[PDB]
Amino acid sequence: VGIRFCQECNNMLYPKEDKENRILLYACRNCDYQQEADNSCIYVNKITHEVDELTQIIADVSQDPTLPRTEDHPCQKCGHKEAVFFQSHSARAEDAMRLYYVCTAPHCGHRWTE
Amino acid sequence: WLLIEGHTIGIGDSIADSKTYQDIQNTIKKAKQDVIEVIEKAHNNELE
Ligand SMILES: [Zn+2]
Ligand SMILES: [Zn+2]
Repeated sequence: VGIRFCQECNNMLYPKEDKENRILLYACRNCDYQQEADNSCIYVNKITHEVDELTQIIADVSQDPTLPRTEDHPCQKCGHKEAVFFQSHSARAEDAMRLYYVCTAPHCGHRWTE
Repeated sequence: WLLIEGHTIGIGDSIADSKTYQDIQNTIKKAKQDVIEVIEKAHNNELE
């Protein structure tokens, strides 16, 4: 699923056949470097494309004056009472109005959903 | 005949009484509370 580059000319490696040892290999198209493939999968696409948006939330958003903040839900690590909340906040986000919570405590930034 | 009768429009036509005003305010408060409840249901993933 990942992209690996050549160690000689720093170009993209391409997967290709090793017809005698019968093993997938990655080889550079601009030189003769070859590297054994460990993942043994090349192409994958998730059509439903379900992704956790908690990875796409920056912890800096706790400093935003415009976001709402609640007192009922405390943080899990530091137990801070105050925490901001917001929706999915992105296009092509299917249909969900689910809230995402970010702790607004100094040197914190734990993110949880409910 | 309209010279004898007369026709007009004024403040007293556009005003209402306090009982109706309080009924209207109660209806608006109930509607806002219902919208808040629906918003809570949507945010808690309880909306079918
Ligand atoms: Zn190369
Ligand atoms: Zn916290």
